[PDB]
Amino acid sequence: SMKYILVTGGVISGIGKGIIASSVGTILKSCGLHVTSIKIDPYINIDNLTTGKIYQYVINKERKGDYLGKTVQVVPHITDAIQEWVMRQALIPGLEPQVCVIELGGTVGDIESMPFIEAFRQFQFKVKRENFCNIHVSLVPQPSGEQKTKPTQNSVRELRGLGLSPDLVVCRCSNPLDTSVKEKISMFCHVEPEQVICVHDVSSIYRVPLLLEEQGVVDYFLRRLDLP
Amino acid sequence: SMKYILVTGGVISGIGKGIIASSVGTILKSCGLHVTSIKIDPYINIDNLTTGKIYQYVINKERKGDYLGKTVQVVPHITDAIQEWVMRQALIPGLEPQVCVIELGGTVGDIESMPFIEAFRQFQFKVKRENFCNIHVSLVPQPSGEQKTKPTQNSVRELRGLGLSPDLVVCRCSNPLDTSVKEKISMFCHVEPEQVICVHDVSSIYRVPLLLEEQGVVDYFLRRLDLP
Amino acid sequence: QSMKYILVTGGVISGIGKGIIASSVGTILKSCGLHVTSIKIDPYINIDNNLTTGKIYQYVINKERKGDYLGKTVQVVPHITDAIQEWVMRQALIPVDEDGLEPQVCVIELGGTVGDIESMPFIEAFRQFQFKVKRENFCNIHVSLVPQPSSGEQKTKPTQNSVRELRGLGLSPDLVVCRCSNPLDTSVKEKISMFCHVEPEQVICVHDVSSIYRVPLLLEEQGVVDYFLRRLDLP
Amino acid sequence: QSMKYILVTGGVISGIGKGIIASSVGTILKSCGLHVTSIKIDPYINIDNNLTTGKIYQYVINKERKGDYLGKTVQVVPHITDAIQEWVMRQALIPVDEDGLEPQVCVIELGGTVGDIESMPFIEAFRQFQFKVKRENFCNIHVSLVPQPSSGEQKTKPTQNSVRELRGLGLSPDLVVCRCSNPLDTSVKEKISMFCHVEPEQVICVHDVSSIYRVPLLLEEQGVVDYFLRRLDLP
Repeated sequence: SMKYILVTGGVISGIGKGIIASSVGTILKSCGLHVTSIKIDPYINIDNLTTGKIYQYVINKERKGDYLGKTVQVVPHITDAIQEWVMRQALIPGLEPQVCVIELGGTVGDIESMPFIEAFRQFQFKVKRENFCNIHVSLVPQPSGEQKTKPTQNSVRELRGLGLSPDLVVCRCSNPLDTSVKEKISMFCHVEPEQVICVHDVSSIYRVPLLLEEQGVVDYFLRRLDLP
Repeated sequence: SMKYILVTGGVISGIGKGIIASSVGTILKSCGLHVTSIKIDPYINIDNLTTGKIYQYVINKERKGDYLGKTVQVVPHITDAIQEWVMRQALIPGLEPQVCVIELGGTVGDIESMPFIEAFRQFQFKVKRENFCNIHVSLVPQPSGEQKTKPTQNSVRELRGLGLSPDLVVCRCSNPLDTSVKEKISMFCHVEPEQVICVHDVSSIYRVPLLLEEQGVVDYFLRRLDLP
Repeated sequence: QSMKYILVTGGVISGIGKGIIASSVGTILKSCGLHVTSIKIDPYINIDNNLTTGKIYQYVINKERKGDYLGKTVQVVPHITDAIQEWVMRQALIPVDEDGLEPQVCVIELGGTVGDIESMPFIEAFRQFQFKVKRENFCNIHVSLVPQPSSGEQKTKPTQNSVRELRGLGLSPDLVVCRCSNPLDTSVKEKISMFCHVEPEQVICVHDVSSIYRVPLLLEEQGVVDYFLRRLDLP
Repeated sequence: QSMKYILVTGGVISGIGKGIIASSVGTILKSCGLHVTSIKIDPYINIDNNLTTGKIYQYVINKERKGDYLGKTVQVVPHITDAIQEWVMRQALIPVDEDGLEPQVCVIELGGTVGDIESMPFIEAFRQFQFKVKRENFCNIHVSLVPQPSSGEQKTKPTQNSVRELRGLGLSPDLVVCRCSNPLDTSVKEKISMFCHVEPEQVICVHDVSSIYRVPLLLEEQGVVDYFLRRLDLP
């Protein structure tokens, strides 16, 4: 049965969910794991899953009486759609994908992503625990000069309330995170210090995979998801 | 130019937004004011404004290139739709309606109502201040035995953050609110004590209008909205 | 075996019945012949075995005044929250028995309502405490209100909101205890189960009863004692 | 004429430049020949004209111990929050001048970051204070961060979230002051304007400057002095 990594973002946009999501795909592909991808775009466009897509799906489903005359809502009707859609895709490569990485676009706290964050809150409990993961990418600012953790505290705090607890907390730095600083992120985000990852400003994006690998993200995933 | 009363709900459903919304319509109609109604149903059905209705509107608008190839979102695209829709209806009776009462269905905090609460947050600033109102209906529980205010504090607190400050706070009691208790609701909800209204368990729904009238809701509205 | 902690917290309204629940958990565990101890925390400034805000602040205030924090800035977090955990640890250890062994379980009643300013230090205190003492030995009961208007259906919103809030503050209930007037339908408690993160078996109904003494009986009937044994690996 | 209050609060990150802004508002008003006074509040336990948490708690603790609350339960709210308002009132009144008239304006620097546990009593204190002293005489500046990643656009989310939070805690900024590295586009500040509830003219840019002494000049250039005269009806 499918293994899932969800990648959510906090604090701001342009934080690098794309790069971490691909990097995690690449590190995983390089263990003989057949990995696959879903990009969720919370925007209303019908053009990979979008809000308009899943809404129009449910909207005309109702319009032809699939819901039997009773009132259709975000929970469970939209949220089920999203969860079913995810599972259909996780299967598409003729050997099936073993792990699936879900890039959730937008930022946690956004109104557009509320349905999607709720869908996955429900989904972690549907699939087993050993089959679902949550990587939260957040900004650790630093004006020259100490590295500031509160934005990530609050972001992780928000996501916890919305029902997901991050399993790694990947932090966008400029200079690497000091031990003390990620030990502080640990204190407040519930993960252990090794599960706080700094992806600092590397001069090129091909490093991010190596930057992830060497902070033990390969090893963690195998243990966390149970993987050959 | 149109005057608007928005009626939102807090704490629980079945609180009586329907009854207060109609009562306010009735008290207002009985001053030679031509009053009109919008019922917003945050549910996905396309059958008075609903989520499915406003989404399908925007969805196929985009699908025929009205939005010029750029990404459509809840803010401003859905929220504009909602605001424009509201104004079109406020005009439909051949003398035009002077005041319009918007029943916002669901409960504040719900994911389904987030777009609608944001639409009106923006709308209060679009129309003038003397043309827009917000009535928040909340539960004041009481197990036999003191009347409990926190649910309303938190509900009003939530709505304030989401960008609307209530102008009256109508409280569903079983027994009338004690002066001290609505003086406490005043302390935390920013309104003055006279703007806290208790609509307690009356033996019939035709009293609610009289219950509202005698707590000065007629007089307040004239002053708050500037009305003949 | 190491100390086991049961934290009782309240949501939605005060006077929801924390104290009674706290006492009933104490009684029903004690009934198994466990050696149970009890700690009350009032989040008020008034200055045992009964912690209060003023008691804790004065403690940390005095320490700082006497140099104990080595001239560093002293703060609600970590310094007040450290004091709250230190105190709970110490009291929990004191005997309360026929003869002097450490208690096996300590039921903590936290006053106030989740979300209140006055209870924020305490929730945070215990958010950290659950990781210090391992989660195997920590356990949180959240008492909430399920209104039932005659305008027939049993409302779960307040519980949903209160447990979202508590979650975000960093504690996720192990048992959700609902005060309501009639007993909850299975579906209503499967809905709470869904939204909070507990199995339906861990949504406990405490409906209107003839006497407060029927409440420990209500709890036993809904399998709580067996829950705590399984959950905190008690004998 | 009656005392005028300017409250400076911080969001998103600490070290965002509250103190500098607070000082610059003091300087630029003083430059108009107003008699301005300054109050610092550190939300720490360490025990002027400089309020601290331990100072306030010890105050209320002592009072209760000596019976001043007539045997009633004493709480963060209203009792600590009463103390914070009482103190601000008293200090604000003390002269700071060539000769002894009451100050015309009092700039209050609140330490901490909106959302922190340690600052909750204070925000609440001032939520109530704005209605006691009328809103005509009360005025809140919120300093926030606007990150600018090279991955070109100036980010408003953190400000949006921080002002939602502050709003909900019961203060709505009159001026939003953005720390960022370059100056903000008009559109970026119209966006903040939209989300928070201020006109674009009241979104103030404080970008990277050669010296801290250029910051009062930055403020004057963006019309703040004229804002405060209009907003607090000062001469």
